[PDB]
Amino acid sequence: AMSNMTYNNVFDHAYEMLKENIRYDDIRDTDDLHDAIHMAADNAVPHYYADIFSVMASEGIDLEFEDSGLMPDTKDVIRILQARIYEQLTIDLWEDAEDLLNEYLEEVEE
Amino acid sequence: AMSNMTYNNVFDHAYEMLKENIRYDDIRDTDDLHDAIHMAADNAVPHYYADIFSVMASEGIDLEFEDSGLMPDTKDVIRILQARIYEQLTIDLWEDAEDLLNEYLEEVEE
Amino acid sequence: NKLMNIIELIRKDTGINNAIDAVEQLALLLLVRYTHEVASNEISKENHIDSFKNLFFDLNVIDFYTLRDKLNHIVVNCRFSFSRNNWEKIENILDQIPFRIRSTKILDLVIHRLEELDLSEGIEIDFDHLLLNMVKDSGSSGAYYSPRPLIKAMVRVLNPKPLATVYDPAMGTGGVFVEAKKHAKGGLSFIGNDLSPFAHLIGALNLLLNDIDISGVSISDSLLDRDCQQYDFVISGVPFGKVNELTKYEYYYHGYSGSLEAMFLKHTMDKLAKGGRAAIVIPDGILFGNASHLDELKRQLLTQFNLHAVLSLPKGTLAPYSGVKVSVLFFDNTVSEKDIWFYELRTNKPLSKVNSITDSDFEDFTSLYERREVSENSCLISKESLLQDKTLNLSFSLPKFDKQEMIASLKSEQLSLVTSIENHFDYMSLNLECKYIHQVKLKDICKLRSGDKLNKSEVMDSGEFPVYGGNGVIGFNVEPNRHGDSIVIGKVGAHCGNIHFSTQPYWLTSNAMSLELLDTTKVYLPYLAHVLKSLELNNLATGTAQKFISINKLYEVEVSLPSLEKQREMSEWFTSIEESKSKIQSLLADFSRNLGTISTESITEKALKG
Amino acid sequence: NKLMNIIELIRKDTGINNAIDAVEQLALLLLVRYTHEVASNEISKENHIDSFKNLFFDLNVIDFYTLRDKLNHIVVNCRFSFSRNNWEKIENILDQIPFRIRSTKILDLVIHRLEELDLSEGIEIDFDHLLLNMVKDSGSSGAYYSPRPLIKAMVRVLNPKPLATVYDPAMGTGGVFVEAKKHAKGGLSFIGNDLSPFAHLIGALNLLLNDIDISGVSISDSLLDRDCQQYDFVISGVPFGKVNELTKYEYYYHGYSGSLEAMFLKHTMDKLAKGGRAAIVIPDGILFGNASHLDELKRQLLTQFNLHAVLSLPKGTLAPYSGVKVSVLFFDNTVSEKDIWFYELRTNKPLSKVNSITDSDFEDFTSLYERREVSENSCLISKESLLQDKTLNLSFSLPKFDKQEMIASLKSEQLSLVTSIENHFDYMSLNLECKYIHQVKLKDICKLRSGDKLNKSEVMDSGEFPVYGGNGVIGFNVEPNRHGDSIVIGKVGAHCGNIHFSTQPYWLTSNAMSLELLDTTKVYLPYLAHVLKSLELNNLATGTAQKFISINKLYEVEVSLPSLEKQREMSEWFTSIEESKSKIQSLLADFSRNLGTISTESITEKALKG
Ligand SMILES: Nc1ncnc2c1ncn2[C@@H]1O[C@H](CSCC[C@H](N)C(=O)O)[C@@H](O)[C@H]1O
Ligand SMILES: Nc1ncnc2c1ncn2[C@@H]1O[C@H](CSCC[C@H](N)C(=O)O)[C@@H](O)[C@H]1O
Repeated sequence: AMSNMTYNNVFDHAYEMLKENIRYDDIRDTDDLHDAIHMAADNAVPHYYADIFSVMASEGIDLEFEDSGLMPDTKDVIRILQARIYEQLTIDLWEDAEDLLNEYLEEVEE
Repeated sequence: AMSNMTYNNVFDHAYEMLKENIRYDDIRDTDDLHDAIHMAADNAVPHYYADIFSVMASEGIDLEFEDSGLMPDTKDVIRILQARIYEQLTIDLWEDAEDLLNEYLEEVEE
Repeated sequence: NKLMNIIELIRKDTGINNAIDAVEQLALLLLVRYTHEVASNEISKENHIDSFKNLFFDLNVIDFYTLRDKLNHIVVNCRFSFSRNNWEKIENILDQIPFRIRSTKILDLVIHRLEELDLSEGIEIDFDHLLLNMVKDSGSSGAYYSPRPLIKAMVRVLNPKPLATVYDPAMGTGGVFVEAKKHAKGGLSFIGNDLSPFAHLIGALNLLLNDIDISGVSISDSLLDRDCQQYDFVISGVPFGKVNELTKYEYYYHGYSGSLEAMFLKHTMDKLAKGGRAAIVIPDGILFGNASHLDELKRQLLTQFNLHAVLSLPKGTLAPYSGVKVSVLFFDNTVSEKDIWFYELRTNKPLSKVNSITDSDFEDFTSLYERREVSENSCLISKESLLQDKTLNLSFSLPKFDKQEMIASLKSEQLSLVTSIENHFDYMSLNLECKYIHQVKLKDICKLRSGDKLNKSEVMDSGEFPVYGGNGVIGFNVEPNRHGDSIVIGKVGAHCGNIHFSTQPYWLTSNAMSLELLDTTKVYLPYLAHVLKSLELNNLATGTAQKFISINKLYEVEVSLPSLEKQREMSEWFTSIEESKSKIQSLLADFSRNLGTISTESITEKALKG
Repeated sequence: NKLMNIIELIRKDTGINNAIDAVEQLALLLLVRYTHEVASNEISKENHIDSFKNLFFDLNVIDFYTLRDKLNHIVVNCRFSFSRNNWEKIENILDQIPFRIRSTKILDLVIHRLEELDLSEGIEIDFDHLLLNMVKDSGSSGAYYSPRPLIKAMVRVLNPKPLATVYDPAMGTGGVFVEAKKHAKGGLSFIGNDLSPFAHLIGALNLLLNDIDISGVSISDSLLDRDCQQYDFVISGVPFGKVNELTKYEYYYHGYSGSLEAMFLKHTMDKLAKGGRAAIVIPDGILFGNASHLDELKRQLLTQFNLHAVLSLPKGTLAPYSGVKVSVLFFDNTVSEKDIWFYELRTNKPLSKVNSITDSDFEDFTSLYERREVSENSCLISKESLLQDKTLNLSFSLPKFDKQEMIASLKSEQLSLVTSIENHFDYMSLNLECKYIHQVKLKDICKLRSGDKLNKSEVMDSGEFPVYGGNGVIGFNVEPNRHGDSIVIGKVGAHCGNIHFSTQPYWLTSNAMSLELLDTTKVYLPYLAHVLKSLELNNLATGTAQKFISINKLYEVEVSLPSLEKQREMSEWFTSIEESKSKIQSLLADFSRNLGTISTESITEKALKG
């Protein structure tokens, strides 16, 4: 128990920040989303030991990285896990972000 | 969620194995408990990724080792955590084991 | 023992070949006495019909010719109801083996020594002592004789059933039949053959002394089949190949070079009955792989007959007659579906000259003959494995390390250690001058655009097409994203800012960004790759849980570059010093751990005996 | 300009000291004409009372003596209602400065040149051009003269309030009062003093030409106080120390070695009023730390007066007169609770000989005088820091790297690299023979008992008492568990089986087990420690999530050991080769990364200009 925070709790925190980031900053260029999704993901990542394990124990994530180069190459599991939850947040936000930006611009279409 | 297994679930599994190990094998020598508590602790340690994190997220354990030499010196967090839960099981069983053996021998006293 | 005095009595008149002529004359007289002494109790008894005794040798002076006629006369009176029915065999030996003694003084003493011998359980074990003492003294006499401890062990592992017909293509002295009878003491239809008349005399006489029927023994050429039939058991110690007069004589045995041990191997295979086991002692020279004409022989033998066991006999078990290394095959016909057992015999000291082979050394082989897995000196080998090889070699061996050579090779690593670092040292001190013509910004020189994220669809180990991620090369997708062969930089990883140069098209992951120059007239990509590597782009990145480089922040990076003529000259200097750094440190890491294992295992060398 | 022709007219009769005697004679005649030309319009006007003009020099021939009497007569008629009340000062200069021209031809031409000069806004800027052209031509004339650009900048940063009394202990030419009047042009009670009569003549004359009252100017010794009082402003360019005739003359100034720049520093401190700011130009030779007798001066100055700013002036700002490096202090009395600002002035080229100091170089210092933090050429230093040091040094400096010396030291590391590995190579090839006397078991030689678990009560960084855990030494508890100085082995860790030898008592954790020998007559503990290290005890351990060594399984371990005489000889060989392994690999790791940083930073050297 200890922490009720889960990955989908963290993801909704990162997803709604992207809803706020996209609308306030326009970011019509699709390459500006990379700087945008990172700010929502980086800020949503927890830093406490109870929050990291409770998120890691919940559904939606593994210890397996999609990219091996993103592994921190360190002996601290805390850093490896917070880099791990971040890696999933970026690729989980990615599929919903492009659609989120596509239907956001209701000002040039009807 | 995923796994309902906690540390105190794992500890009770390791504690009751020591109750069984102590009674069946006599082990009157206090240095035979070291080989005894290890068998209860080693067998109680989980090996699945969902069970390890769910135990790590529960109460009773940290990522901090009591002995630094017991750190596996590896980049795999799975091995570090299963060595971590084991390290706590040995020192958590230790205080209750000596008493458990003391009141076990009701055959030479009344 | 008693027979040795007879050999010493036979002296002057022959007086040239004491080795075998004395043994030949003794066996000639001993066989004549055997028939006479056997005929005495067969029908003569006493007085009912009386027979003159031992008077044929000195009939009339010496007349060995008249002895042959009186010996026939004795048998004529006997034929009134072995030896007697097939008297032609015993009568033929008198024709083939001639008498040579011509001294009455010498002949008088031996014949009186002959009548003293008691043939009831006495002459048997004194004849083999004579036979054994002959081959050690004559050497060449070992051609017709094989070690009794070898024969005793061979016949024991054979275990002949009472309902069997043991056959020897070269009966020699008949030691196999003697051991076969002794092995089954607590009958077998023995068959034999031989070419040399002396061995036929010695073999027939020795079989009679052990009370063994000599009805199957004959004198003929075994390689020449004439017309023959298989037998239940075939055990022999075959000889060694020669074609002195037999060069063109064995025409129908085509393919062979006149090898006796090989032609007899073909003979034993033809003369082995269905379900019949066998054991043939052969030299190692004919079971090797280079024996081209014999590879067909080993091929059919391994294909048909069940060759399941071979025993390695040390060089040279076969007496002073030959120092060659020999071995005994065990092909039992039937089906060949079984792996080959192998035993390797070892003795306390080299043999042959003196202290030869003993029956104590065969004790392990007899007990473990049917137990396949045995430690130390025996093993099991596969049939199809050596049949599948290029050449079929039957010379099997046993399948069953820190030295001072390690420092010798470790000194060579130190030779290569200084070889390159001194070259690396002085190649770094060149200091080639250069002046920068431009001082541009990354904003207005190249195009920086990151790729999209791939869903881990393909990540092949090998491929003609690569994929670049946040750091390093991971993945081999078949679809390119950036057709240009340009520069890529990591963006989102903890090792972001890594500069990787691509010489071929690829696909760009969302974890990296592609740099493609706007005008090729200003910058040489490898020079820009090194100068971007020199800027340490990881300081540009910001973040808490992860480090991230923004595309806008990379545009604002200033880079000073010289002329294209100089950029290639500097890039070639920059790339060479970099390769030496990676290689020298890599060899240092190998050399660092190799010195650790060399130093530890050398310590364990003197602290542990094993 | 016009005055230079007068200097050229003064020629032959003096005719030895064209440098200063000509300037001295000109200023003597120029001052006499000033009084005469001022007296003409003061009371003479025209005809009401008429005054003879320019007739005293050639009165009667030449009679400079008679000129003094007629000059007095002119002033007597003027006194019927500066210069006139204190006429004794102007009359004293005539006594001190004598006339030397004795040629009527030469005197006739200069006096007619004198009357041509118009004193209305004309003679002023031609006199300083004469003064400036004199010190560059004479050098020694710079003793009484300081650079006008220096004075202009000093008085600007002073910013004298209208209600102030500027004082100069060495008024010299009076350039400070001229710049103070010019600075406040869009009065100040000027006070001055000087010893040399020539500078008193030049200073008083130059102050009159700029229409500045000379009532405070005098001729006396400033170091000799007599009786004096403080003033609001004290600005001066003090001279350099000498005691030619003044060796025993300045007795009451005890402690000093006769240093003018130091004694005047004591004078300016005594003559600075409460709340009064000051600026004194001093050479750098007297603000160093080795000035022992002056350390008391700097100590009281830094303790009382607010020395808050020092300006570094390049060597040698002070003209061809002296090439020494000078600096200007800024102690404003009041309270000393403020850190010292520091400006370092730099010019385009060395000065003094030609192209001397300019007022353009001081532009930065004037603007940033009250802005403490300024880039490049200025900084701020602490007061208590240098006061706390051993010696008080006021020579401040600015507080604001890959070379080919790295390979030079990297070659030395390679020198040490082969130095030890070749020694390590040949020390491993000794192969000292040894024979094992015993072949015992760990069961019957030592006592293996593990310790209990400590609750992390004490884990001090340092201590006289150690604690051994599963691997390595962690903890420094004050209570021992095993008093014996024996061998410990790891048990439960992943690095279990590690052999650690203890030379002193300790406490044993539950993660390790203690080995204590039963009989000291058989084994040498360091030899057993190496032979237990050689056995690789990690194979003995079993477990899944963790590796664990059982106490019973360690008892069953066999170890062969030799004699005690040999065990110590082997242990010393074993320990030495082990230490070299750890050291050489450690230096390899340092050398491996050091070559990487040397190779990279050398690449960045030629790819980046900065
Ligand atoms: N063409 C041939 N046919 C048969 N035997 C031959 C032969 N050429 C040589 N040999 C025989 O091979 C024998 C040597 S082997 C003797 C071993 C004997 N079987 C024993 O039990 O001790 C000699 O008898 C020799 O004459
Ligand atoms: N005992 C003393 N008392 C006063 N002044 C002295 C002295 N000894 C030397 N000096 C003077 O120090 C002066 C050199 S400093 C001249 C600088 C002058 N204040 C200016 O504004 O340009 C000379 O006047 C010299 O005579």
